[PDB]
Amino acid sequence: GDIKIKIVSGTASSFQSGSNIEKSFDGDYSTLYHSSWSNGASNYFPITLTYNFETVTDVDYLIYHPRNNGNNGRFKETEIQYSADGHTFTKLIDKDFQGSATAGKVTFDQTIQAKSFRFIVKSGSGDGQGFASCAEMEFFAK
Ligand SMILES: OC[C@H]1O[C@@H](O)[C@H](O)[C@@H](O)[C@H]1O
Ligand SMILES: [Ca+2]
Repeated sequence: GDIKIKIVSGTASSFQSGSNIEKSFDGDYSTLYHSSWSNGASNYFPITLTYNFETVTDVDYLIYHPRNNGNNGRFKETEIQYSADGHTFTKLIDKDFQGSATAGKVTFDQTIQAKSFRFIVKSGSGDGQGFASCAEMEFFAK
């Protein structure tokens, strides 16, 4: 009986053309958001991803779906934040997705009323210093 919240827009501080953030909320687990392939800068990380709902919405957990094919951009250390208004963000948790190739769920112990969620990706798997990529990001209310 859980409701999947509709993501209507988003932003990414780094993306490769054709793999911008909306590719992580198109309902397709094969299509990826992916950070820029030019990953040589010293200040390439962190990479900040923001997901926006239409209105402030109750949220009880989220699921990050990494790419299942290829090792570029599976999230490692992240800071997860939320915003009640879409502008001001509050830290929720530091979550290590561990470069896992499988979905990672984060469950809150209090419902969050959020207009937006934000991921500050401090590290991610892959070639060189790594990347950030996401097949789908999903938010749910019980
Ligand atoms: O250079 C980065 C790119 O590397 C490719 O091998 C891969 O197919 C892309 O998804 C992207 O990760
Ligand atoms: Ca997708």
